[PDB]
Amino acid sequence: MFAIVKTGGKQYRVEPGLKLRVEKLDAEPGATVELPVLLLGGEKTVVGTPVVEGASVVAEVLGHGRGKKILVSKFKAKVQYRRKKGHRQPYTELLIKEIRG
Amino acid sequence: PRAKTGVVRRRKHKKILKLAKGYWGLRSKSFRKARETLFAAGNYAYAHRKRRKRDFRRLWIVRINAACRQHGLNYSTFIHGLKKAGIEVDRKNLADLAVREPQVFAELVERAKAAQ
Amino acid sequence: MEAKAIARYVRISPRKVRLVVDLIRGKSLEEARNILRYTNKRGAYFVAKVLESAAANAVNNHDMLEDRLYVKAAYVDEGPALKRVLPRARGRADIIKKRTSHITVILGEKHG
Amino acid sequence: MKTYVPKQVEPRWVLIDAEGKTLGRLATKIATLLRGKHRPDWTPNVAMGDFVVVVNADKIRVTGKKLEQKIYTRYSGYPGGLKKIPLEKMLATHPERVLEHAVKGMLPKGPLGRRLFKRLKVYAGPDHPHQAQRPEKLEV
Amino acid sequence: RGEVAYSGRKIWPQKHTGRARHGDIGAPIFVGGGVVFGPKPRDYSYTLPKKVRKKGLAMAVADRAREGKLLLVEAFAGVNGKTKEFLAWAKEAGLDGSESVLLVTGNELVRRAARNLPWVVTLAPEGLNVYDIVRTERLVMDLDAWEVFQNRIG
Amino acid sequence: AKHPVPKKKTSKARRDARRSHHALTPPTLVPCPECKAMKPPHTVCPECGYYAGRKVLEV
RNA sequence: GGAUGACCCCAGGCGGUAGGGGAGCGUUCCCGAUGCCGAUGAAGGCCGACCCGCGAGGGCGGCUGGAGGUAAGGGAAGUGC
RNA sequence: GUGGAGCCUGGGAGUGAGGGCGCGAGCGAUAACGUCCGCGUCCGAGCGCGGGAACAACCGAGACCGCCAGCUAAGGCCCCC
RNA sequence: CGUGAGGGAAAGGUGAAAAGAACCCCGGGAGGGGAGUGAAAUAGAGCCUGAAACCGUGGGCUUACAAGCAGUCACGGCCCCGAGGGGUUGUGGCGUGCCUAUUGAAGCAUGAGCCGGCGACUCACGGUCGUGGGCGAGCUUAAGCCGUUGAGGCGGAGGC
Ligand SMILES: NC(=[NH2+])NCCC[C@H](N)C(=O)O
Ligand SMILES: [Mg+2]
Ligand SMILES: [Mg+2]
Ligand SMILES: [Mg+2]
Ligand SMILES: [Mg+2]
Ligand SMILES: [Mg+2]
Ligand SMILES: [Mg+2]
Ligand SMILES: [Mg+2]
Ligand SMILES: [Mg+2]
Ligand SMILES: [Mg+2]
Ligand SMILES: [Mg+2]
Ligand SMILES: [Mg+2]
Ligand SMILES: [Mg+2]
Ligand SMILES: [Mg+2]
Ligand SMILES: [Mg+2]
Ligand SMILES: [Mg+2]
Ligand SMILES: [Mg+2]
Ligand SMILES: [Mg+2]
Ligand SMILES: [Mg+2]
Ligand SMILES: [Mg+2]
Ligand SMILES: [Mg+2]
Ligand SMILES: [Mg+2]
Ligand SMILES: [Mg+2]
Ligand SMILES: [Mg+2]
Ligand SMILES: [Mg+2]
Ligand SMILES: [Mg+2]
Ligand SMILES: [Mg+2]
Ligand SMILES: [Mg+2]
Ligand SMILES: [Mg+2]
Ligand SMILES: [Mg+2]
Ligand SMILES: [Mg+2]
Ligand SMILES: [Mg+2]
Ligand SMILES: [Mg+2]
Ligand SMILES: [Mg+2]
Ligand SMILES: [Mg+2]
Ligand SMILES: [Mg+2]
Ligand SMILES: [Mg+2]
Ligand SMILES: [Mg+2]
Ligand SMILES: [Mg+2]
Ligand SMILES: [Mg+2]
Ligand SMILES: [Mg+2]
Ligand SMILES: [Mg+2]
Ligand SMILES: [Mg+2]
Ligand SMILES: [Mg+2]
Ligand SMILES: [Mg+2]
Ligand SMILES: [Mg+2]
Ligand SMILES: [Mg+2]
Ligand SMILES: [Mg+2]
Ligand SMILES: [Mg+2]
Ligand SMILES: [Mg+2]
Ligand SMILES: [Mg+2]
Ligand SMILES: [Mg+2]
Ligand SMILES: [Mg+2]
Ligand SMILES: [Mg+2]
Ligand SMILES: [Mg+2]
Ligand SMILES: [Mg+2]
Ligand SMILES: [Mg+2]
Ligand SMILES: [Mg+2]
Ligand SMILES: [Mg+2]
Ligand SMILES: [Mg+2]
Ligand SMILES: [Mg+2]
Ligand SMILES: [Mg+2]
Ligand SMILES: [Mg+2]
Ligand SMILES: [Mg+2]
Ligand SMILES: [Mg+2]
Ligand SMILES: [Mg+2]
Ligand SMILES: [Mg+2]
Ligand SMILES: [Mg+2]
Ligand SMILES: [Mg+2]
Ligand SMILES: [Mg+2]
Ligand SMILES: [Mg+2]
Ligand SMILES: [Mg+2]
Ligand SMILES: [Mg+2]
Ligand SMILES: [Mg+2]
Ligand SMILES: [Mg+2]
Ligand SMILES: [Mg+2]
Ligand SMILES: [Mg+2]
Ligand SMILES: [Mg+2]
Ligand SMILES: [Mg+2]
Ligand SMILES: [Mg+2]
Ligand SMILES: [Mg+2]
Ligand SMILES: [Mg+2]
Ligand SMILES: [Mg+2]
Ligand SMILES: [Mg+2]
Ligand SMILES: [Mg+2]
Ligand SMILES: [Mg+2]
Ligand SMILES: [Mg+2]
Ligand SMILES: [Mg+2]
Ligand SMILES: [Mg+2]
Ligand SMILES: [Mg+2]
Ligand SMILES: [Mg+2]
Ligand SMILES: [Mg+2]
Ligand SMILES: [Mg+2]
Ligand SMILES: [Mg+2]
Ligand SMILES: [Mg+2]
Ligand SMILES: [Mg+2]
Ligand SMILES: [Mg+2]
Ligand SMILES: [Mg+2]
Ligand SMILES: [Mg+2]
Ligand SMILES: [Mg+2]
Ligand SMILES: [Mg+2]
Ligand SMILES: [Mg+2]
Ligand SMILES: [Mg+2]
Ligand SMILES: [Mg+2]
Ligand SMILES: [Mg+2]
Ligand SMILES: [Mg+2]
Ligand SMILES: [Mg+2]
Ligand SMILES: [Mg+2]
Ligand SMILES: [Mg+2]
Ligand SMILES: [Mg+2]
Ligand SMILES: [Mg+2]
Ligand SMILES: [Mg+2]
Ligand SMILES: [Mg+2]
Ligand SMILES: [Mg+2]
Ligand SMILES: [Mg+2]
Ligand SMILES: [Mg+2]
Ligand SMILES: [Mg+2]
Ligand SMILES: [Mg+2]
Ligand SMILES: [Mg+2]
Ligand SMILES: [Mg+2]
Ligand SMILES: [Mg+2]
Ligand SMILES: [Mg+2]
Ligand SMILES: [Mg+2]
Ligand SMILES: [Mg+2]
Ligand SMILES: [Mg+2]
Ligand SMILES: [Mg+2]
Ligand SMILES: [Mg+2]
Ligand SMILES: [Mg+2]
Ligand SMILES: [Mg+2]
Ligand SMILES: [Mg+2]
Ligand SMILES: [Mg+2]
Ligand SMILES: [Mg+2]
Ligand SMILES: [Mg+2]
Ligand SMILES: [Mg+2]
Ligand SMILES: [Mg+2]
Ligand SMILES: [Mg+2]
Ligand SMILES: [Mg+2]
Ligand SMILES: [Mg+2]
Ligand SMILES: [Mg+2]
Ligand SMILES: [Mg+2]
Ligand SMILES: [Mg+2]
Ligand SMILES: [Mg+2]
Ligand SMILES: [Mg+2]
Ligand SMILES: [Mg+2]
Ligand SMILES: [Mg+2]
Ligand SMILES: [Mg+2]
Ligand SMILES: [Mg+2]
Ligand SMILES: [Mg+2]
Ligand SMILES: [Mg+2]
Ligand SMILES: [Mg+2]
Ligand SMILES: [Mg+2]
Ligand SMILES: [Mg+2]
Ligand SMILES: [Mg+2]
Ligand SMILES: [Mg+2]
Ligand SMILES: [Mg+2]
Ligand SMILES: [Mg+2]
Ligand SMILES: [Mg+2]
Ligand SMILES: [Mg+2]
Ligand SMILES: [Mg+2]
Ligand SMILES: [Mg+2]
Ligand SMILES: [Mg+2]
Ligand SMILES: [Mg+2]
Ligand SMILES: [Mg+2]
Ligand SMILES: [Mg+2]
Ligand SMILES: [Mg+2]
Ligand SMILES: [Mg+2]
Ligand SMILES: [Mg+2]
Ligand SMILES: [Mg+2]
Ligand SMILES: [Mg+2]
Ligand SMILES: [Mg+2]
Ligand SMILES: [Mg+2]
Ligand SMILES: [Mg+2]
Ligand SMILES: [Mg+2]
Ligand SMILES: [Mg+2]
Ligand SMILES: [Mg+2]
Ligand SMILES: [Mg+2]
Ligand SMILES: [Mg+2]
Ligand SMILES: [Mg+2]
Ligand SMILES: [Mg+2]
Ligand SMILES: [Mg+2]
Ligand SMILES: [Mg+2]
Ligand SMILES: [Mg+2]
Ligand SMILES: [Mg+2]
Ligand SMILES: [Mg+2]
Ligand SMILES: [Mg+2]
Ligand SMILES: [Mg+2]
Ligand SMILES: [Zn+2]
Repeated sequence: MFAIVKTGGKQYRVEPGLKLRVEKLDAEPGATVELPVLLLGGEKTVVGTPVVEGASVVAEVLGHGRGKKILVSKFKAKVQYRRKKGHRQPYTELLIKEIRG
Repeated sequence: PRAKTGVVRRRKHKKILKLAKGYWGLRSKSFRKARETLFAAGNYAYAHRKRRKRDFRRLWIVRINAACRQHGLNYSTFIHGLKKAGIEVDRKNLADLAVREPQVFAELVERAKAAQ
Repeated sequence: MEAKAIARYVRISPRKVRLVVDLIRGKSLEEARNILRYTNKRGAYFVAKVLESAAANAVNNHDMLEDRLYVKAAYVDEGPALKRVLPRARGRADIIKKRTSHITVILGEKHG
Repeated sequence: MKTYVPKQVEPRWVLIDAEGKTLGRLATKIATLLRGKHRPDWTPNVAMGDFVVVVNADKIRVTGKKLEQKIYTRYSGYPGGLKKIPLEKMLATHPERVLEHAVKGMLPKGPLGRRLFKRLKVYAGPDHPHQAQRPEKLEV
Repeated sequence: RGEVAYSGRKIWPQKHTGRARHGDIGAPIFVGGGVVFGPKPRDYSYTLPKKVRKKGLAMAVADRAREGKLLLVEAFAGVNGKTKEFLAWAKEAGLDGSESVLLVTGNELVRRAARNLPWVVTLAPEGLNVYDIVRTERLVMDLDAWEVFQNRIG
Repeated sequence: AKHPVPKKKTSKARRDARRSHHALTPPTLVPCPECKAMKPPHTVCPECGYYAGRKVLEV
């Protein structure tokens, strides 16, 4: 069984036992959360229009982090314009527990 | 009191030269050419972070198109059908289904054909 | 067990000697001797001296067998240049660099 | 999740009969086959389309007065070295080159594109020497 | 560039040498040339207002008074010039050297005995000043110095 | 003429590529049949003075 | 909101040359310092894929080095190529 | 009409070589990538982004940062694409 | 250097102590290899530290059908350190150096071979406005004098 869930304005195919980084969520580490399901597949196939009324994926919050730093660098020629920015994207790491059909 | 340069410029130049590791010739060896290369590289990375989102959408769409044509419709009919059926699986996941779950993608083609 | 010798501040241009050193790198002592004897370059005299010095060091100081010796590594480094004036036409003076070489030879033993 | 990238695949050998088909509208389909964009796992940076065998290339068709008025051109690098060969003459002398040229211009430039072009095998007359590959006959 | 030792000669012609143009070698662009806007001998003093100084003096003593760190004394018992004597007096006075002390007395003999101690700063009353007060954790004056202090802040 | 001059400094890569033809070839040497010393062919042996199987030279 | 930048919530602004304003980093030196860190290793050098910081930077670790360095908070400039 | 609106006082400027395009005229030849004014615009300073094969000023659109998510603009949807 | 008046450099550091390497070995010598000294000898006198350009030896990855402001985004291969990361780059996408000057520059307009070090908005007095304090119909001293020896005070002439 696999599900396509939606969190952080993005969609991911998840199965039980998957670890996944998503956009940060207000959930204590160790809390468990329920993600909405767009489509079920594997054994049976259920198609959301757009979301499946019963379905949910249960995920355990493993913790929150900050991604590896990206250098945002800006430069315009002949105008003495330079900008240096450090960006670290917050994230939440999830452990997918079960797909509740 | 006097405040000579001392250690300050060497340290500043070494930060730049370390970022330029791997560049060709004086672009990784000379502080001046390294910094000019880094200027371009920073603008490129910013521009290509943006451009990467488009590149991957093109690839999804091309793959989605080919999976569609195995079932006798084209991409643009398939997308319209999903819109009318209310399905909102995105192109990243449609392209993954097209390759990894051909049965599921076929049922999606079914829904799209039926919606019009 | 390695043995080495260095001739430092030899008054010859590095690029010239390196040509000769490249001839013997990785060669048995005896084959390097025959090569150096019939190399028509000034550098051969100098590489031959450093080579023989390393061989003597191997036998007399480091308990290695002469029959077992090969040129394990060898390289020429550049030393301080002697700067000299070269007068040209119309009152110009150029600087000639009479370059200088540190010649290293390292011998090891070819077991069996 | 990262996008699927295929491990290397056995290519598909394919056979197309050129007789009666319009030169340009046949070429775009061959180009698509060579790029492998009919395949759901298409990847832009590896050679993974079909091998395309074409027979009866001398029987390709063309509209208007192109037989007389379409000119192929070659530059030798020498003064006056521009050669102009009309389509008629090319068909009379190296007919397989009409389709090859039409297809090559529709493939990407660069190392991968030149590689894809080698996977196209064009033959005048009804026969090809690739039985060992057992090409699958295609209707396009 | 005017005070350096070199001549005012133009080192080479303006034009047609192929080098950058130059005048004399004392110009600050040259190694060994003059300094642009270097320090010159300078008077850093200024007349702080008298009322600010006077009122400053009172506040520095008042701050010590409010912490309980101000102690007045009538006399220094057996302090006749020797460090060991001022030490013995300080012990009973509660000054064990765990806190720095500003000792303000006109008794020259008492200043001589205390002054070598690392934790003591010694002043005659006419020298009371807020830097020295704020420098030290404790303030000790005899009643005579306490009085010339009062005359000053009035 | 008008004094040609290099337009750009030659790169380390292009300098050393031009030198890809500069390595020496070892001397051609054969053993002397009389004394087994290595020496150039078609020359009188410098170690024993023999050539064509006979003494030609004090050495 | 709470009550005075404690931090949170909602909303909106945030392309930029000449140029105006604001907040910071670092360098030399002084007070702090008759202190404190230092041969169980100062400064400087060479690394690092680690930590903090938007950034200038600051830590920490290994190697080198072998005798100096200097905090919170302030002060002054021969202060950053 | 609450807007990086307006008005008053005062501190600090920079600018006083503009340029393309549209429209209205003069000059020119109902010439000029011409020239000189007016209204507007953009570039200047948005040589950042999409389209126009490429291309400051034509069309689209005002780039705080990140995303392997979605909708559109001009322009496109035979292949290169 | 200049006939001359005159111009006018560069160049500091072994170690606590010379204990400055007897003697042997290759070499004509230079230089080195051992021995030995030293806490340390890439502190060995061409000596503290010992950056960078620049030169070389060894190793990993890579390269002889390929179009390039040299990077960047992606994926894959190999090597390395142990659902991760570092090195390398085959292919695919995108992509007109920096500075200056200009209406406008990748520009075939200026400057720069590369590296390291030196290198340009200050100071005094007066002015004007803002600002942190002191005192307020008042505010403030100057030169000096006394004290101190990194102690402050006195001094009202005068100024606003
Ligand atoms: N009574 C004194 N002023 N004592 C000061 C202590 C020592 C001071 N440096 C001096 O020269 O006197
Ligand atoms: Mg969400
Ligand atoms: Mg799993
Ligand atoms: Mg993320
Ligand atoms: Mg940068
Ligand atoms: Mg530029
Ligand atoms: Mg540019
Ligand atoms: Mg600039
Ligand atoms: Mg400009
Ligand atoms: Mg710039
Ligand atoms: Mg100093
Ligand atoms: Mg400086
Ligand atoms: Mg310095
Ligand atoms: Mg420096
Ligand atoms: Mg710098
Ligand atoms: Mg450094
Ligand atoms: Mg720095
Ligand atoms: Mg590289
Ligand atoms: Mg190079
Ligand atoms: Mg190179
Ligand atoms: Mg280098
Ligand atoms: Mg971006
Ligand atoms: Mg972009
Ligand atoms: Mg987009
Ligand atoms: Mg169809
Ligand atoms: Mg739609
Ligand atoms: Mg949709
Ligand atoms: Mg020869
Ligand atoms: Mg021997
Ligand atoms: Mg001369
Ligand atoms: Mg001359
Ligand atoms: Mg002459
Ligand atoms: Mg020379
Ligand atoms: Mg087809
Ligand atoms: Mg693509
Ligand atoms: Mg036709
Ligand atoms: Mg033929
Ligand atoms: Mg083409
Ligand atoms: Mg192209
Ligand atoms: Mg002068
Ligand atoms: Mg003078
Ligand atoms: Mg003078
Ligand atoms: Mg003089
Ligand atoms: Mg003079
Ligand atoms: Mg003069
Ligand atoms: Mg004069
Ligand atoms: Mg003069
Ligand atoms: Mg001139
Ligand atoms: Mg000249
Ligand atoms: Mg020149
Ligand atoms: Mg010059
Ligand atoms: Mg010059
Ligand atoms: Mg001149
Ligand atoms: Mg001058
Ligand atoms: Mg002068
Ligand atoms: Mg002078
Ligand atoms: Mg000088
Ligand atoms: Mg000087
Ligand atoms: Mg001097
Ligand atoms: Mg001097
Ligand atoms: Mg100066
Ligand atoms: Mg000056
Ligand atoms: Mg000056
Ligand atoms: Mg003075
Ligand atoms: Mg001042
Ligand atoms: Mg004064
Ligand atoms: Mg008064
Ligand atoms: Mg004392
Ligand atoms: Mg003292
Ligand atoms: Mg004290
Ligand atoms: Mg004192
Ligand atoms: Mg001539
Ligand atoms: Mg001529
Ligand atoms: Mg010529
Ligand atoms: Mg001539
Ligand atoms: Mg010439
Ligand atoms: Mg030239
Ligand atoms: Mg090389
Ligand atoms: Mg070359
Ligand atoms: Mg003999
Ligand atoms: Mg907010
Ligand atoms: Mg801004
Ligand atoms: Mg402000
Ligand atoms: Mg600071
Ligand atoms: Mg700070
Ligand atoms: Mg600094
Ligand atoms: Mg000082
Ligand atoms: Mg002190
Ligand atoms: Mg100290
Ligand atoms: Mg200690
Ligand atoms: Mg010790
Ligand atoms: Mg250590
Ligand atoms: Mg320091
Ligand atoms: Mg220091
Ligand atoms: Mg650091
Ligand atoms: Mg250190
Ligand atoms: Mg050590
Ligand atoms: Mg000391
Ligand atoms: Mg300090
Ligand atoms: Mg501080
Ligand atoms: Mg202070
Ligand atoms: Mg000063
Ligand atoms: Mg300066
Ligand atoms: Mg505004
Ligand atoms: Mg305004
Ligand atoms: Mg100002
Ligand atoms: Mg003005
Ligand atoms: Mg102006
Ligand atoms: Mg004017
Ligand atoms: Mg004007
Ligand atoms: Mg003009
Ligand atoms: Mg005008
Ligand atoms: Mg205007
Ligand atoms: Mg134009
Ligand atoms: Mg117009
Ligand atoms: Mg119109
Ligand atoms: Mg008009
Ligand atoms: Mg008119
Ligand atoms: Mg006409
Ligand atoms: Mg015009
Ligand atoms: Mg016109
Ligand atoms: Mg006109
Ligand atoms: Mg206009
Ligand atoms: Mg301008
Ligand atoms: Mg625009
Ligand atoms: Mg604008
Ligand atoms: Mg620009
Ligand atoms: Mg562009
Ligand atoms: Mg455009
Ligand atoms: Mg375009
Ligand atoms: Mg285009
Ligand atoms: Mg534009
Ligand atoms: Mg904006
Ligand atoms: Mg759409
Ligand atoms: Mg449209
Ligand atoms: Mg088109
Ligand atoms: Mg297409
Ligand atoms: Mg003369
Ligand atoms: Mg003379
Ligand atoms: Mg003179
Ligand atoms: Mg000197
Ligand atoms: Mg000495
Ligand atoms: Mg010493
Ligand atoms: Mg010795
Ligand atoms: Mg001897
Ligand atoms: Mg001898
Ligand atoms: Mg001998
Ligand atoms: Mg000797
Ligand atoms: Mg030796
Ligand atoms: Mg020992
Ligand atoms: Mg020890
Ligand atoms: Mg060392
Ligand atoms: Mg040392
Ligand atoms: Mg020392
Ligand atoms: Mg040293
Ligand atoms: Mg050295
Ligand atoms: Mg190598
Ligand atoms: Mg080819
Ligand atoms: Mg190849
Ligand atoms: Mg690329
Ligand atoms: Mg891709
Ligand atoms: Mg990897
Ligand atoms: Mg990679
Ligand atoms: Mg370019
Ligand atoms: Mg351009
Ligand atoms: Mg720059
Ligand atoms: Mg310039
Ligand atoms: Mg100009
Ligand atoms: Mg101009
Ligand atoms: Mg112009
Ligand atoms: Mg160019
Ligand atoms: Mg050029
Ligand atoms: Mg010119
Ligand atoms: Mg240029
Ligand atoms: Mg000019
Ligand atoms: Mg030059
Ligand atoms: Mg260089
Ligand atoms: Mg520099
Ligand atoms: Mg100023
Ligand atoms: Mg000054
Ligand atoms: Mg001033
Ligand atoms: Mg002022
Ligand atoms: Mg004021
Ligand atoms: Mg007052
Ligand atoms: Mg008041
Ligand atoms: Mg007056
Ligand atoms: Zn012989």
